[PDB]
Amino acid sequence: MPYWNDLDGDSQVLNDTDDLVPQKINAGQDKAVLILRGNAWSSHDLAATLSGSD
Amino acid sequence: AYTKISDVIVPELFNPYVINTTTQLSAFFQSGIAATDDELNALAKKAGGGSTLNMPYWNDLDGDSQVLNDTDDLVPQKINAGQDKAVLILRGNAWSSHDLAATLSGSDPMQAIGSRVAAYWAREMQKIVFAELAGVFSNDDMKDNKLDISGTADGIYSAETFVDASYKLGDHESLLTAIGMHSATMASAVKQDLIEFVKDSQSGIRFPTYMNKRVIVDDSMPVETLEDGTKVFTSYLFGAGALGYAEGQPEVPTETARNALGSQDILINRKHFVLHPRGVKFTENAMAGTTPTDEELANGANWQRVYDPKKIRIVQFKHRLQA
Amino acid sequence: VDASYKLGDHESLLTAIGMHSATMASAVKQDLIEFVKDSQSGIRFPTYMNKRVIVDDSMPVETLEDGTKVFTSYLFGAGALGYAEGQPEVPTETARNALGSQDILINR
Amino acid sequence: VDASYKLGDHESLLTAIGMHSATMASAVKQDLIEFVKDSQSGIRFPTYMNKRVI
Repeated sequence: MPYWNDLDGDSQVLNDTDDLVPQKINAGQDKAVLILRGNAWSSHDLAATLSGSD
Repeated sequence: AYTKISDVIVPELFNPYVINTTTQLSAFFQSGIAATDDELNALAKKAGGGSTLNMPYWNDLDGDSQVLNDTDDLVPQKINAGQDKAVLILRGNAWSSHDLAATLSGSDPMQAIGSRVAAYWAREMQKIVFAELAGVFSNDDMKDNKLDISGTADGIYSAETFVDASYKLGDHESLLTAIGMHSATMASAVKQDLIEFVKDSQSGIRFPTYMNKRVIVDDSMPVETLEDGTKVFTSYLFGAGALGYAEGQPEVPTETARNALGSQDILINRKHFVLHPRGVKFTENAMAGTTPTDEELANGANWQRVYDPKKIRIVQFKHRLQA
Repeated sequence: VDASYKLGDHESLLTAIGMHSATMASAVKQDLIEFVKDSQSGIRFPTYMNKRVIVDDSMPVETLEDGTKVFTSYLFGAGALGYAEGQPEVPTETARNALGSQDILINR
Repeated sequence: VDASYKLGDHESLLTAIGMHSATMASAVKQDLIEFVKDSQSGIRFPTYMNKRVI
């Protein structure tokens, strides 16, 4: 899980002494869970033919 | 390490796409001007620390046209277009993230990253102009003829005070197109009034519409607090058609550079543009710099107008909400 | 509108609304809540203001004294949250059995 | 509205509406029940709201 936070842009100014720099902002964890699911069909010929012709 | 017309950095084939994409994704437009005349593309060529430029009215007019006869010959002639001084501003930044955001967008962002930056400067223009007007037009005694209030205990902003504020220009009409709004107000409105969701034409989907005018939603509005429950809102009414702006151009529009000790790289833009109402004149006082001034300092005080009354063209009214 | 401010740094980012049936009963009882066919293609989704609403009866519910009902109705319209596919192998299998006479499908 | 939402989960499943004559008399008096040729072709059938009425 990275944060790119889209564009992010802002202003500053162009002056005699200074120069722009991008930002960083306190990168933390990221936190997620990959999950696993799946099941069967109680079907008789139920699903196949009962669902129809084709 | 990829196609990356930015990290293989073709400055051509890129920058014009950027600016154009900015113009016709952004809105406004219109409302204000789009693709201002060569005049301002000329005085936009390259100038220096102002003040700004002039920037005529447009036209010429007169009064009288005297009684031409024998003698008392013509008189070549009278004017009344002298100044309207304004600001030229300079902006820019890098891109926040690494090449992480840049090509995280994808492989060949010939369009993509361009669209990105474009939408960005769109929002920019939005904020700068909006805060600019708000900083100046309302606070002085010179503009008072363009503001209405009521706004004590009596009024809902529906169907009527909209008429008054609409006609506070008594000569000119059907010059109202855009309408500035605070969210809560349009909430009251979409409750009571008929404000209507209309895809206008071809193509694209869509915007809200009150009447005949194309409304502009904005987050930032000055909001006061008076005792007893009251909240007074601004929501400028202009849709003049228009304001104006000209770009100019800096040096080195886009520069691809990286770093070493850390893992990053940086993209940069730094464009100049010139935008302001005409409209009031920008004086020089109480400001550091330069140039530009600032956001704040571009607001807080010290502007001065000369026309006066008509062909400004903007109005505001502070109305009580729906109580 | 208050909660519509409540997005911390954000306003005018809203998208949808989570809801329970009773509230939207109050809604389409009183207010204008629009029947919108806008997005393509079909009819339709209930629309409060420029925005879809996701309605399902399964929600939380509270109970106070005086037998009164607090409702939840998440208001987010973030745009967005996210999910990435991933895949196993053997997307779909065909199989049958001996004693109990059928054939079954599985996907996972 | 109440009877309409007595199904709290499911909605936009209401299409036909059964009616007694006297009721729709009261309705066409007060309410907006509106005569609409709708499908193509043929004319026509009453309508309360998007629902066809019977």
